[PDB]
Amino acid sequence: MVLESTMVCVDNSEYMRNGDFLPTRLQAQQDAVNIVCHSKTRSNPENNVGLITLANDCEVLTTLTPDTGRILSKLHTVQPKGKITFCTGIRVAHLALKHRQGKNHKMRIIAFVGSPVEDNEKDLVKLAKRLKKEKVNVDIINFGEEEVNTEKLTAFVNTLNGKDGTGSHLVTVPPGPSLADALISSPILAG
Amino acid sequence: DIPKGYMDLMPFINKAGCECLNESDEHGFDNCLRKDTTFLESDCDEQLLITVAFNQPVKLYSMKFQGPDNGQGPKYVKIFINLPRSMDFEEAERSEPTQALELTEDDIKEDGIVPLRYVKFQNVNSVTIFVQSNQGEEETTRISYFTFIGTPVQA
Amino acid sequence: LGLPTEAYISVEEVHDDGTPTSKTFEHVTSEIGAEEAEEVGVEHLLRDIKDTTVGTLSQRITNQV
Amino acid sequence: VPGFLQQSQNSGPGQPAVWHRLEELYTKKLWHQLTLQVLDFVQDPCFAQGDGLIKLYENFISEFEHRVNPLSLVEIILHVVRQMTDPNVALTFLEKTREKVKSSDEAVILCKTAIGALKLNIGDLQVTKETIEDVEEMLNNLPGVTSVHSRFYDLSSKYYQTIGNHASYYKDALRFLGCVDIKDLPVSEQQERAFTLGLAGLLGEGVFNFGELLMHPVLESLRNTDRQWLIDTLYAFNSGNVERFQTLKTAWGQQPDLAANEAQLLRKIQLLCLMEMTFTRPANHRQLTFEEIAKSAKITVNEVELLVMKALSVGLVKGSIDEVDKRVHMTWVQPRVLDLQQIKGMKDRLEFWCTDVKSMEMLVEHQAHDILT
Repeated sequence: MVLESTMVCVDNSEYMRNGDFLPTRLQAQQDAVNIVCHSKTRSNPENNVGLITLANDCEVLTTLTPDTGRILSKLHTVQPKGKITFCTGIRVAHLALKHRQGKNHKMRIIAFVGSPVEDNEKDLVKLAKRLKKEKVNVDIINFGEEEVNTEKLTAFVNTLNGKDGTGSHLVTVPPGPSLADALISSPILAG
Repeated sequence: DIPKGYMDLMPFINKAGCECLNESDEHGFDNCLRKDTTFLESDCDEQLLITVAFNQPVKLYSMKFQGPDNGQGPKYVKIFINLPRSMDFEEAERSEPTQALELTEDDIKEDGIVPLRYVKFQNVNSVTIFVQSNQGEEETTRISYFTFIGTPVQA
Repeated sequence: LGLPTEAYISVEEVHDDGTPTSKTFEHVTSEIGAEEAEEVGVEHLLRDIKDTTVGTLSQRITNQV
Repeated sequence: VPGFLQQSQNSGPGQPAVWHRLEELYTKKLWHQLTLQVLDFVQDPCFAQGDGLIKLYENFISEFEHRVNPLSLVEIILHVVRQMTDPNVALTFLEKTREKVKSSDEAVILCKTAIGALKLNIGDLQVTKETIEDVEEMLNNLPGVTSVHSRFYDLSSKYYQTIGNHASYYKDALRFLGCVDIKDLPVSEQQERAFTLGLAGLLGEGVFNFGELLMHPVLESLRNTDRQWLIDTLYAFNSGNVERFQTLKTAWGQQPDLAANEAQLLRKIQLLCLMEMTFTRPANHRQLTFEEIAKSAKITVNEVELLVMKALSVGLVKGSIDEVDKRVHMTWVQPRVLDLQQIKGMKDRLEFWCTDVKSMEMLVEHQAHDILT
């Protein structure tokens, strides 16, 4: 219904090395990106999807492509053997969106954070201000570690959602039943 | 209006390339595009960045960049052309424009047509306008009507 | 004077025998050379007052300078 | 499984907090934080003699993870093996662990070097050397790990109770000190490491000048307090000065490893003295008479032939000897560290060179201005 290019941000840090979800936290985020990409593509057949990792560097394994299968395959063989670096990841994703094919696509990224973001609140707020400056609908989802929706993420979203901003919904996942329906009830209805 | 031998470039505008940054959701990009009292307003600060692409390459002569009389009309505009990638405000401030423009007050009125350096706009594919400041130095800027006067290169 | 291009290749060594880790691009000798049917294009775009492949004395002294 | 932890929540320093953290981490199925916590736990000041229950616990952790990086697991295994202290069962444990984790990571390398380190104490050669060879031969495309190379240091450096590992040992110990970029080692341990590095450098047959040893922070930073005789020895050696009385002072300063090789040391320093000569005359007078070597190296003029003989043979210098006039022509290719004042002097020499070149380019241009056009 809405033209959009989404840069999903998968996590493969060492803090994804968790069993909070039954098989593996990484596997839970894997089918999370699978279902979210399926929903975005079937919602609008000309939408764009791309893949960004966040472990120790921000690889851009898959860029904006309407195809889903290739991003799904690249999602596998991810090997969560790193440490997250959130700020650089969102920077890379934002400029990747800046390189989007169609300019009518509303900018939006999907970010899967499963580790406590080690940063300073000042850089988070300045980055949120910059992202709001470019009219980008970042979407952040907290996974893994128990400090779910940290004050860092809260400030980041709120500054980015300054007075009903883009809709950077700070959804929370339970440490236990992180089932797909719990991963789609809030976002598909509203990010 | 418009000088003899030219035309309004509205039908040549490709909606797939149009993209405006820092716009309030209530005041859409089409408001400045359309010739109505409806206006485009920036949401974050006075700076704005609007990129318009065309179906076919076109040559520009003059622009009608007009807003309201409350001082929130633009005053300093950097025009870039044929941008291969979306434009960033930091670079747009840093980058040297194809043409810098100090919009005097008379430009903002309804009869305000701003001539452009026709030499540098002979192969325009997409034109990006970086509004750096407004007349009244408000926290936001309004654009009542924006368009382009020129002729197609007849691709 | 002499900088048409510079080639580097990454190597796998920390920094030296007894130093911390790094990446340390290594310089490689670079030349400029053309095959046939490409030398002809270069020659044709050239042929200003330049060239004179036969090295006369004046050009040789210029080369010394 | 949590029942074993609960019934064993005692028997540990500060047991309530740490063991309850273990309980909550296990019951939440948290793994990486649990791995870090158990690593810190086995790294606590204690003996952790509850070896059986901790090996059972890591068995459960390693069986349920099936994804946790083998690095943390194998570090835990190394700590527990150092705790249990018995050779054959430890060997079997390491084989079981390496079979458990067969990822291309530095896990098999870590287990192999642990095996070799434990097998240095018994059967120094017939099992350990080939393990070293295997480790070095398939140690590729992981330079930045900087821990597995530290353990390769452990293997090769602890392999130094031989004759050949006197220059090779020095090289590999230096490779270690480079590999472990941050010091983060106790002052006494670094003191011992610098001591054995100095001993290896002095006794290394293939080590002649080899600066960056004195410039290495690990040595100069913490040898200035005690056993300064070794520092003075290194200064004299890399400075070429024979320094007879002080060099003897250190020769009986540390009777082991120095009395039994003093002659070699003398040989070495004599050769180093020769370097100083070819380094103290900047080609203005490359011809040096045998009297200069005899007086400086405190040797009889009959042995200067043999001294220069050895120096040329080993590849240090590339001169020749005119015995009839008692001189030696010197074109040597052994450089050294350059003593920032010396760097300034060499920069001044380069200034002279560049100003000559510039002046004469100006001359040629002015003269040929007619034909340069």
